[PDB]
Amino acid sequence: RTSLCFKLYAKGKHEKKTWFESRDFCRALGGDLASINNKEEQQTIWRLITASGSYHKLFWLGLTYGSPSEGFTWSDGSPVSYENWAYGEPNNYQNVEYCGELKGDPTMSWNDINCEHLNNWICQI
Ligand SMILES: OC[C@H]1O[C@H](O[C@H]2[C@@H](O)[C@H](O)[C@@H](CO)O[C@@H]2O)[C@@H](O)[C@@H](O)[C@@H]1O
Ligand SMILES: [Ca+2]
Ligand SMILES: [Ca+2]
Repeated sequence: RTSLCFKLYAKGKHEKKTWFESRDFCRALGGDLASINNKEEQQTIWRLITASGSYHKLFWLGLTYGSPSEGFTWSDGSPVSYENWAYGEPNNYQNVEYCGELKGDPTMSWNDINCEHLNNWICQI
C-alpha cells in the first residue's frame, strides 16, 4: 500500500516490444512502465538486475517526450525529479528519438532512442 514494485521483462527478440507496446502491456496488468525518480528506485532496479543475471541488457523505461513545453515526461505522470542520462544524452539522434531506455549495467544510465525499436522493458505496479 506504501510503494510500487518493479519487475523486469527480459525477452528474446520474438517477444520484445516497442515503447508503446510495452506501456500497453504494463497498463493491462494494472501498472505502468517504470519511472526512476530518485537514487533509491535506481538501486531497487539495479538489485533486480543483479538477482536475475540479466546483465548488460537494455530496457524501456516510462520516459517519453511530451509537447515542446513539457519536454521529457514519465508515463505515470511523476516528476522528472532525478536524471541519469548517459553522457551527451538525450541527443535526439537524427531527430527521431523520443523514448527513454535504461542501460542495465552498473551505470544505470539513460538514452533516448526511437520509440519503435524492439526492447526489453520494466513495469511498476
Ligand atoms: O543507436 C542510436 C544511439 O547510438 C549511439 O549510442 C550508442 C551507445 O552509446 C548506446 O548505449 C547504445 C544503446 O542505445 O546504442 C549505441 O550503440 C548514440 O548516438 C545514441 O545517442 C543513440 O541513441
Ligand atoms: Ca517512482
Ligand atoms: Ca540518444
